[PDB]
Amino acid sequence: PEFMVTPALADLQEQLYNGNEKSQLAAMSTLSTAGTEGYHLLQEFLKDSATFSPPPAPWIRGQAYRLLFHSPEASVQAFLQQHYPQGVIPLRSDRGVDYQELAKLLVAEKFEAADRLTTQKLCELAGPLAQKRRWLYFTEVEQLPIPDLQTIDQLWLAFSLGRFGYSVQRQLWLGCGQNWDRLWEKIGWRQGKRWPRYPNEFIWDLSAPRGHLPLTNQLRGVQVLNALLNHPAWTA
Repeated sequence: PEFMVTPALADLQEQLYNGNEKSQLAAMSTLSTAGTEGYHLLQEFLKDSATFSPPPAPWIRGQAYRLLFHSPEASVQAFLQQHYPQGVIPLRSDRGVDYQELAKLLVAEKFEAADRLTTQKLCELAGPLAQKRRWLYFTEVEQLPIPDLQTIDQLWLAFSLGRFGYSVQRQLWLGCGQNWDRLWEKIGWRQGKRWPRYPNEFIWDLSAPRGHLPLTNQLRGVQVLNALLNHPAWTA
């Protein structure tokens, strides 16, 4: 047996475990409105779904974790403290970089703050000089570690329903015939004839276009973003 019982919630449970992504997301959303039993089912799903192979989209467990994270139930918060104290996405670095705060900001939907920290973390990864400079040379981007970039991308995917991340930007860019002008329009980085004003003219929630976040500053040209989107992390 795949899971433990619950009956108005029985079909919701089967959908959560065995549904396609759209069905799973709808099911967990509804379960989060179904009180103590609904949240218990989501807890069980986090436990059970860890066994699924191959890897499901990271925002299925990410959003389930988010719903639990937002629960008022003391039992749920204890569960999360006991089993997921640093969230649900593995945090991996080759350079001892801490991504716990990025994970916390993202689950809490603090997308502007998370984007600020993401930019800072790339500079941290590039070493002390970059960290002080507060921006990157494209050659530094080419050399960022795969595990670190994957952690950052997985966090953005997991907490954006798959809408945000460098890997999303890569896919949209490749799908735009690698044309940067098309990309800027596709991901919402144009305000008429100028760049949008940072931060107020960007969209800091999941209504934003796919690929909208994270931000890479275009005022110094496309070379940094080009290095990010062509990085070996996305085909490793």
